[PDB]
Amino acid sequence: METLKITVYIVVTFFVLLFVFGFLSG
Amino acid sequence: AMAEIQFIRGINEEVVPDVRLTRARDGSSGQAMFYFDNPKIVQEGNLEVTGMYMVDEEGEIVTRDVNAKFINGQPVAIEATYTMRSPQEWDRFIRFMDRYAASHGLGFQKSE
Amino acid sequence: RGWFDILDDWLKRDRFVFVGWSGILLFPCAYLALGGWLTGTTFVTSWYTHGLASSYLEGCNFLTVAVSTPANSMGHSLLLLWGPEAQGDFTRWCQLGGLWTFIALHGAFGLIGFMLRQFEIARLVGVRPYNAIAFSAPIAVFVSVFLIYPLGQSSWFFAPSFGVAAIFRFLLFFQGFHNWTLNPFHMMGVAGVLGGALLCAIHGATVENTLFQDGEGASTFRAFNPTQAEETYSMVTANRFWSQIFGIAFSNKRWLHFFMLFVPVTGLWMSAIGVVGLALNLRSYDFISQEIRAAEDPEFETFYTKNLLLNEGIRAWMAPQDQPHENFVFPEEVLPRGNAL
Amino acid sequence: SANLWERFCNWVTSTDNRLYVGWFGVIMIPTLLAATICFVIAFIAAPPVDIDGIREPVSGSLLYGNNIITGAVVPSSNAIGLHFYPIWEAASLDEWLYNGGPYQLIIFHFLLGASCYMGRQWELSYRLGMRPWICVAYSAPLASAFAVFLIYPIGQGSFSDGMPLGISGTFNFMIVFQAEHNILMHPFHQLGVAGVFGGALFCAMHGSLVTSSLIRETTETESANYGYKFGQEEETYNIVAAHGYFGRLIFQYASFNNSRSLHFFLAAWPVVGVWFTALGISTMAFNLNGFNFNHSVIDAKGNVINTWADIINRANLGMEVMHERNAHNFPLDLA
Amino acid sequence: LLFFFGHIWHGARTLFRDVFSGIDPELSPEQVEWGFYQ
Amino acid sequence: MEPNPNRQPVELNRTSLYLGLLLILVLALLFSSYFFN
Amino acid sequence: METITYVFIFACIIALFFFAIFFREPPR
Amino acid sequence: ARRTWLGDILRPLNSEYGKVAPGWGTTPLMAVFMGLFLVFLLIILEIYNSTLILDGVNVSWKALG
Amino acid sequence: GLPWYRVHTVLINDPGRLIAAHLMHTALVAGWAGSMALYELATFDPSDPVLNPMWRQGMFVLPFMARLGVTGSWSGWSITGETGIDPGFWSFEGVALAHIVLSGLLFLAACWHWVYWDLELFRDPRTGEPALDLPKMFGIHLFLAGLLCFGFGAFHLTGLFGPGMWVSDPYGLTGSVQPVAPEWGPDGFNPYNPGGVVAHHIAAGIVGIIAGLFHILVRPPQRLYKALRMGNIETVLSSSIAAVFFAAFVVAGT
Amino acid sequence: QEPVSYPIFTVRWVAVHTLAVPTIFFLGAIAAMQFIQR
Amino acid sequence: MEVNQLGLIATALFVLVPSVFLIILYVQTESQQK
Amino acid sequence: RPFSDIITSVRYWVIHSITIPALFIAGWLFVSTGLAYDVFGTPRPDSYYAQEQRSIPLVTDRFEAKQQVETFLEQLK
Ligand code: CLA
Ligand code: CLA
Ligand code: CLA
Ligand code: CLA
Ligand code: CLA
Ligand code: CLA
Ligand SMILES: C=Cc1c(C)c2cc3nc(c4c5[nH]c(cc6nc(cc1[nH]2)C(C)=C6CC)c(C)c5C(=O)[C@@H]4C(=O)OC)[C@@H](CCC(=O)OC/C=C(\C)CCC[C@@H](C)CCC[C@H](C)CCCC(C)C)[C@@H]3C
Ligand SMILES: CCCCCCCCCCCCCCCCCC(=O)OC[C@H](CO[C@@H]1O[C@H](CO)[C@H](O)[C@H](O)[C@H]1O)OC(=O)CCCCCCCCCCCCCCCCC
Ligand SMILES: CC1=C(/C=C/C(C)=C/C=C/C(C)=C/C=C/C=C(C)/C=C/C=C(C)/C=C/C2=C(C)CCCC2(C)C)C(C)(C)CCC1
Ligand SMILES: CC1=C(/C=C/C(C)=C/C=C/C(C)=C/C=C/C=C(C)/C=C/C=C(C)/C=C/C2=C(C)CCCC2(C)C)C(C)(C)CCC1
Ligand SMILES: CC1=C(/C=C/C(C)=C/C=C/C(C)=C/C=C/C=C(C)/C=C/C=C(C)/C=C/C2=C(C)CCCC2(C)C)C(C)(C)CCC1
Ligand SMILES: [Cl-]
Ligand SMILES: [Fe+3]
Ligand SMILES: [Mn+2]
Repeated sequence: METLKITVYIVVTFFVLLFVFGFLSG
Repeated sequence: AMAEIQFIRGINEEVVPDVRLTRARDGSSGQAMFYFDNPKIVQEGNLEVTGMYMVDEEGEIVTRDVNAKFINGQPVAIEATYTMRSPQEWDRFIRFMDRYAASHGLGFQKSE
Repeated sequence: RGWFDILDDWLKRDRFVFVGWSGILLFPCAYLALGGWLTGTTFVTSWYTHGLASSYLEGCNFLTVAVSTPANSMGHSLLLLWGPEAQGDFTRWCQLGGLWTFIALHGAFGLIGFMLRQFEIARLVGVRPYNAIAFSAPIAVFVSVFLIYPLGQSSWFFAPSFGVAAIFRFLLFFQGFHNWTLNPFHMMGVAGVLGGALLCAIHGATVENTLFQDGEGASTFRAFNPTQAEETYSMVTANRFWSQIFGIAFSNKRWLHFFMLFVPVTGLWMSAIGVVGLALNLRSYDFISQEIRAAEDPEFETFYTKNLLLNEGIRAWMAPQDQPHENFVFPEEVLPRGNAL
Repeated sequence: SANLWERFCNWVTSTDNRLYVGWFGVIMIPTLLAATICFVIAFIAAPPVDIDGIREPVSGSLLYGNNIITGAVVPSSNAIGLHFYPIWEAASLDEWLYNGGPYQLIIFHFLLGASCYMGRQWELSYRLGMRPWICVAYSAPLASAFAVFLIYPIGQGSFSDGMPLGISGTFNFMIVFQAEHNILMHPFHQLGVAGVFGGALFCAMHGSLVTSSLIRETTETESANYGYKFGQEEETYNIVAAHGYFGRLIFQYASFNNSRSLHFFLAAWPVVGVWFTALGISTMAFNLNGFNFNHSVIDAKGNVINTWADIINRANLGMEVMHERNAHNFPLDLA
Repeated sequence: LLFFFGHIWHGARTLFRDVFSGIDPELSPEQVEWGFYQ
Repeated sequence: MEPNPNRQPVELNRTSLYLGLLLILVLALLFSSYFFN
Repeated sequence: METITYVFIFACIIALFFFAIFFREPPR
Repeated sequence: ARRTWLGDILRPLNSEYGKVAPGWGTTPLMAVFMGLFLVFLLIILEIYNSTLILDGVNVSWKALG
Repeated sequence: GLPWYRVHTVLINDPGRLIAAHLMHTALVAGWAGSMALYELATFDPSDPVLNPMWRQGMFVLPFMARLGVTGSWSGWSITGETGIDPGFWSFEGVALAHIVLSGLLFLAACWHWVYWDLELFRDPRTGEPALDLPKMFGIHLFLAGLLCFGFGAFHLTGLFGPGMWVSDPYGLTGSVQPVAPEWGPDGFNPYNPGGVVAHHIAAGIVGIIAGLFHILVRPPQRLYKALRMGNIETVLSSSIAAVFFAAFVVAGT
Repeated sequence: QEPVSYPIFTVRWVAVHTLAVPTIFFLGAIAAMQFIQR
Repeated sequence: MEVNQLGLIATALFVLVPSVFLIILYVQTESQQK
Repeated sequence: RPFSDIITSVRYWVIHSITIPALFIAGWLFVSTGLAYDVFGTPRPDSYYAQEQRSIPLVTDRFEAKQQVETFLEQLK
């Protein structure tokens, strides 16, 4: 149940990282 | 001249159409399509089409059903149609057409 | 030529305002309809038909004036000035709500004259008259609410009055006594009207941003004002845009412009069908199954059951002064209240 | 072979695919997938939700004896307030579902997704070399989305006052909102209504005028694309009647005789209307209400003469006394 | 009420037959084409 | 006998079909709640 | 039997969505 | 087409098919019939709505029996 | 091709196929009436008409038969309140069987007119195109309507060769079908008086005979013809929808 | 076109003159209503 | 709660009858293409 | 004539600069001397009730409406 808390932090930072390392590659 | 086509009252058109005159079964009815290809009314002016006016010294005979053709936004040609349905209108039309075809030139063709 | 022909061609001159055969029905009727609203919302009272004040001479502002309806005892009366109620007295005629009918009937024939005007104008220029057909959605609404609905009620007193607060009242009235939000035909009206506003915004924006002549100067020399536009944008850039954003797009300009016509009109027509159904007080008020399930198990509770309690409230607390001719007196121990459940 | 980072970066930023996927899309897809999937499961089978903090829940699910017109996703309980309330903030799942967490999950995911949707519209327009500001038109529904799901709850201080996600839920919200803030007499909703009736009117008119004018259009079309000349014929004459009546006033109101402004006016009218009414609900969250006209007219003996606005205020009392169960002595309230 | 819309649509189609169609019914079918060219 | 010459084929394309089916299912979903009441 | 009808007709709408996007007419 | 025993009997009744009488013909007669009808409908409407009263007329379920 | 909402645009220039189509619709309507009558009869109960009348059992077509003179049943029951009568051939059941028989005949006759769609009569003898004579057609059909209006009033309503009509007392305690002689006074436009209805039918059938004779002998004026576009069968259609929706509002209201 | 002759009684003359005299009379009355003491 | 059989059949015919009309018209249109 | 030079002609000045105030002052006098309260039957600003009874007037008949409301007006109701 806090493994799920941990998991949600991990999997969403992963997506915003795709978005902004693509927006700087342009 | 003795015969003019105007779109606005007293504004002559210099660009001459070819006219296809088709005959509805034995002549007392028929219709003429006027074709102007790049006239001067599609490049300049803001005053409206109020109908195509065929004027001579028998009077004016006015007609509706004038269309435009556009290519990518530019109007390039005007098509108009006068549909007459009595022999009276037809001899009148032929008298007008006689005075027009003489005065802007030239021959008149027929095929059966 | 005969006098008829001379009259006919006088009426169809090119001039600033078009008179026409249709003009003869439109213009006097419109003037008298409109002008009656004005003269009445400035001077004419309703102290004798509802027990209210509703005009400027008495005190009121722009949102709270109205020309109000007749009393309930008048039945479905025409309310002629020469009728057997006024008897040729302009004062009583004003006092009995007689000019609500004047406004309503003259405005109805003004509507009729306008649609005929659209026909013969469109006949003159020789185009298809779709806009005359579109305009029968407003006629449907007008006649189903302002004429047919109280003709299913017992009097014109339950008709809406011409005024801002009076029709705000009509909204709350229908909410309370018919629960009009839960009627599928008004839902279809809401879908239609909102969809019209949706198409309107989307089309304007799409067209304004696919303009030709964004670079070198205008290679468009006409309009030709009666064409509206449609020449001034590229169908292919917009169609290509919306196929990727939304996954479907129009590829035919004529069908797009027909959809925009279909949507609000079928919308108004459906809500008209529903309200002519309310005129015989046949109401989709309740789901029978939900009522049974709530009776047998009283811990069941739904957003719907709340709406019913609220509407019970609207009726009970609004009735005595909205129907002051019934003489409702409710001792305060019989009214409904939250703290009493 | 082309270094998988560029294969990924090419495949995303491609304008050659069936549906565009953007850099905003990389955020739009999981948030919308969460919101949609949680909504389907919740509209069918969400357990009853205590929404007032009195331990009396409100049902909202098809399997619990509702139909779809009486169903809704029921907002979170009155004990939550503005608190963030994820799964791991509950110590078991059944108290999470009882407290109406699913609603909060849904509405946050949707709001994120909507902004990303607006963003992706701007991005494809930039990519195809189009003009921008189709998204500016789209900010009108986003604004009302914001007002009714985020701003109005923050002003009232709880996510239990937000609009339920349902049919009867939405109508219940409307009724209890009119009761306390009297919005019909608030001008910003009036500008909104004007925009919507006007939008429908101008939609109908534009459709009818164009659809009679057009005769035929044509373009040559090949085996995967469109042609070279988008051709159309339209009629180009008209009578002084319509020019003197309708034309003179649209050209005077545009303050331009160009008909370029027609579609411009077409876009602007509903959007602006809906902006102002979106302002209405926002400012009403801070307890600034619409008009009330009470005892506008009294006679000179000190007796009140009723107006058409007093009938409305009576119905406001009617709805309002039913919408407090809290005490008999509710003196001065909200907030 | 629905039949009222029916009247309006079908009256439209009667008075405007030549506008909904291309060819006025005041002419017979068309036979031999004459021109006029320069 | 001899053929009628006013006999004409009827056409219906796939996009119209999709709209029509969308119309059938969406009205059906709106009215099923009143058909069961 | 009622809940079944609701979810079935919805299932049909999303299948309609799928086909109208990935199996539409060619533009000719 | 075929010849029939009933077709040719009805043939005279369908062999005009477009003939007009010249001018306005009998239009004025139509007008005054149309005017009398307008008045007639107003009368029976106003009797029904009891803003026109005639003696020996009670617009009531009374006098059925 | 033809759109799905334009699949009856082929009878337009086809008199024979149109007569056949109209015949089909007539057949369906007659079939409907008959079968609905049987359905309601199988599910009716006249044991107690005083504490459960027929409009409480929700009978729709059964009152309409009772207004003009059916009042019995081949079972033997009456709705007057009586028990043990013989209404002859004409009971509720009788008219249902009659209607079903007429639907069958009409269905055969439609099929015939669609097979034999081309005959000398329907074609103009001057060019082989469909020709109608729309004024003469209105006159003849008007004369038939007038003949029927007059017969229905003078023989059935006054009960000179018919059963008459339903008469009542103002509080509905006892009503029955009886002969009713007309009323030509100013008390005949009182819709609470059956004599007015009979006088209307007598008088209006006579006006119909006269107008029907008129419209056979007189050709339309030139101006009205070319204005109102006569000879176009789609003119008759607009006009007839107008009359019909007027008539609808008046029946709903009364 | 539409050249000017147009004496005193014309269509546009009566159009401005059946919307002019009651509006200015009503502003004359709406004005005096403000200075009522009730 | 109540479960109408009549409601079941009412929805059933409301979604089956026009839809089969629609798909028949499509499937006989496509065979006119060759 | 057009409405683009219609209030620039000497005609506009010479007539309207006198008829406008005349009918405006007529519209003032209509309310200022209380004639409107008698023409449309508006009740005076302290004649909404009699002193006889404090009930509101409502006409409960349509063919005796005239003398009923005359009876209300008699007592200043
Ligand atoms: C020019 C258009 C026009 C039209 C179409 C109408 C129409 C109408 N007016 Mg009217 N009116 C007009 C101009 C017009 N008016 C003007 C300029 C004035 C001021 C003088 C009035 C003054 C006025 C008053 C004072 C009243 C109306 C009212 C009414 C109507 C209300 C409803 C009702 O009961 O009708 C009933 C039907 C009628 C009144 C129509 C009678 C029709 C006639 C005369 C037909 C005759 C045909 C022909 C000549 C007969 C030939 C016979 C011969 C061959 C033997 C009716 C719809 C009444 C109203 O609002 O009541 C609520 C009312 O009291 N109007
Ligand atoms: C008489 C008619 C009438 C009319 C025309 C209106 C009109 C309006 N009212 Mg209403 N109202 C009325 C009577 C009326 N009202 C009455 C009588 C009451 C009193 C009970 C109210 C109470 C009322 C309230 C309380 C509210 C309104 C609001 C609104 C408006 C807001 C703008 C809008 O449309 O946002 C529509 C709003 C949206 C949020 C829609 C956009 C949704 C998004 C972005 C969805 C996109 C994703 C989608 C679901 C996925 C699609 C997928 C699919 C294609 C596959 C609109 C102006 C609302 C407002 O101002 O909102 C800000 C609001 O709060 N009204
Ligand atoms: C929130 C969204 C919303 C929306 C989008 C709508 C939308 C609609 N509602 Mg509404 N409604 C809502 C919520 C909503 N409602 C709620 C929550 C309530 C509370 C119960 C209501 C209560 C309600 C009622 C009570 C009614 C509607 C009706 C309608 C519709 C009828 C069409 C119309 O606008 O006619 C509006 C009016 C017209 C079209 C007539 C206009 C006529 C003209 C031509 C006026 C011209 C005047 C001009 C000055 C003349 C100039 C002359 C000069 C040139 C000489 C429309 C579909 C109406 C309906 O169903 O009618 C069938 C109706 O009676 N609704
Ligand atoms: C009174 C008799 C009547 C007659 C003889 C016609 C005949 C015609 N109409 Mg019309 N129509 C009528 C009434 C009538 N209509 C009414 C009352 C309305 C208003 C609601 C319309 C609205 C209308 C429009 C708007 C159009 C037509 C068109 C057509 C013609 C095209 C071919 C066709 O039949 O399509 C046949 C098929 C359909 C129109 C669709 C049928 C499927 C539907 C929607 C109904 C399903 C069954 C129904 C609900 C069962 C109950 C019926 C009830 C009476 C018992 C045909 C000439 C079209 C036309 O002129 O084409 C040239 C066109 O565009 N009609
Ligand atoms: C790009 C896609 C995307 C995005 C942007 C989000 C964003 C969000 N999700 Mg999420 N989600 C996604 C995909 C996504 N999700 C997918 C695919 C799944 C399935 C696995 C989920 C499952 C999911 C669950 C189960 C929940 C959310 C919730 C939420 C948020 C709700 C708003 C809120 O109140 O935040 C408040 C939060 C903040 C203001 C800050 C968040 C801080 C972050 C993300 C990281 C914390 C880092 C940590 C402290 C240090 C490093 C730790 C190390 C182990 C890495 C958060 C913003 C929650 C929600 O709505 O609850 C009601 C919730 O419970 N999401
Ligand atoms: C001896 C001469 C004579 C007499 C005594 C009568 C007597 C009668 N005629 Mg008449 N009539 C005659 C000769 C005569 N006629 C002749 C020679 C003609 C010309 C051929 C006519 C033309 C004629 C017509 C056209 C009509 C009658 C009708 C009637 C009456 C029908 C009974 C009824 O229900 O009326 C009560 C009904 C009325 C008084 C109708 C009033 C008109 C309107 C439009 C009412 C609509 C009300 C409302 C708006 C609808 C709301 C609906 C909403 C709630 C949903 C009355 C008995 C009327 C009828 O059919 O009635 C059913 C009708 O409209 N007659
Ligand atoms: C309340 C909403 C609403 C209003 C106010 C309205 C108003 C109008 N619509 C018109 C047209 C249209 N409306 C259309 C579609 C629609 N109209 C809709 C909704 C409305 N439409 C909707 C939703 C649609 C979409 C389907 C079309 C397609 C047209 C037009 O083509 C037409 C136009 O010209 O637009 C520019 C104009 C007709 C002008 C005219 O000559 O009237 C003549 C009317 C007369 C003489 C009498 C009207 C009735 C009277 C006297 C009584 C009503 C009450 C009074 C006005 C008193 C004041 C009332 C208070 C409540 C303020 C007018 C501006
Ligand atoms: C009485 C017992 C017997 C009954 C038996 C018969 C049953 C009746 C069957 C027929 C029923 C009518 C058919 C209607 C469907 C077909 C429509 C159609 O083909 O249109 C297409 C038709 C004709 O379209 C024409 O098609 C032609 C080729 O056939 C060409 O392509 C023409 O160019 C094109 O114009 O147009 C219309 O009908 C216009 C209106 C279309 C309405 C669609 C509405 C939008 C989609 C649904 C709503 C989605 C929004 C929902 C929002 C929900 C939010 C919760
Ligand atoms: C009823 C009747 C009648 C008739 C009458 C009439 C027709 C009347 C008219 C009336 C009118 C017709 C009136 C008018 C009015 C007006 C008004 C009411 C106005 C208002 C105002 C305005 C519009 C403006 C405003 C403004 C603005 C806009 C801006 C700023 C400034 C100001 C504020 C000033 C008769 C005889 C038959 C008899 C019987 C009854
Ligand atoms: C849904 C609906 C509707 C509609 C419906 C319909 C439209 C129906 C129809 C129905 C019908 C329409 C039916 C009918 C039936 C019929 C029948 C039942 C018949 C039968 C017959 C027979 C069987 C015959 C036989 C024969 C022959 C052929 C020959 C010789 C003789 C005999 C008799 C043997 C309405 C709108 C109302 C409303 C809403 C809902
Ligand atoms: C050979 C052939 C065929 C067949 C044919 C047939 C055999 C038919 C039939 C048909 C029919 C089968 C018809 C019928 C007709 C008639 C009728 C249908 C009549 C009836 C009558 C009645 C009903 C009357 C009544 C009345 C009146 C009107 C008036 C007064 C008195 C009374 C009431 C008595 C077909 C198609 C397959 C094709 C192939 C070949
Ligand atoms: Cl509540
Ligand atoms: Fe457009
Ligand atoms: Mn609250």
